[PDB]
Amino acid sequence: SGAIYVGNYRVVNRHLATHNDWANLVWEDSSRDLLVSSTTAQGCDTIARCDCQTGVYYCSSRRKHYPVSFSKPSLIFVEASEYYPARYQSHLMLAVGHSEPGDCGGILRCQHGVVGIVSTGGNGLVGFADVRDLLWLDEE
Ligand SMILES: CCc1ccsc1CN1C[C@@H](C(N)=O)CCC1=O
Ligand SMILES: [Zn+2]
Repeated sequence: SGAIYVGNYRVVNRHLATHNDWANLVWEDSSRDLLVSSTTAQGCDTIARCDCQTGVYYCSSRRKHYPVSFSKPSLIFVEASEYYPARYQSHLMLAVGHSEPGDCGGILRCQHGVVGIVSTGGNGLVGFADVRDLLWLDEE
């Protein structure tokens, strides 16, 4: 589990969104595994606006923050899981690292701020849903 809190927005994995998130929906995309809902209180996170390919992510199944190199956001085939059939997921970045289903929501950060959240895993890889292209998260 995990979320990003920026301005009056909450960014979560679409597959982990709550009934309150869907009732207060701002934007969602199944192909990215992302959902953004509105909040009453202001958040403190800053979204990175950069093309960094190194950073640190939190892995809850190891209680550890790992430094990683990761690929640029791409369209990647993701095998079937409990939440989606086999499909291509867009805006996904991979790194060599550990990721189990309950690790989704763990933040990936660089020197500029939040880059994305854990979304995929298995086979010694970890996949992150990018949020750096969602510029509207910084305004109104
Ligand atoms: C062992 C596979 C694994 C490891 C970490 S997430 C995962 C499989 N997964 C894929 C997610 C997606 N974005 O399609 C949806 C939720 C989920 O359980
Ligand atoms: Zn950066």
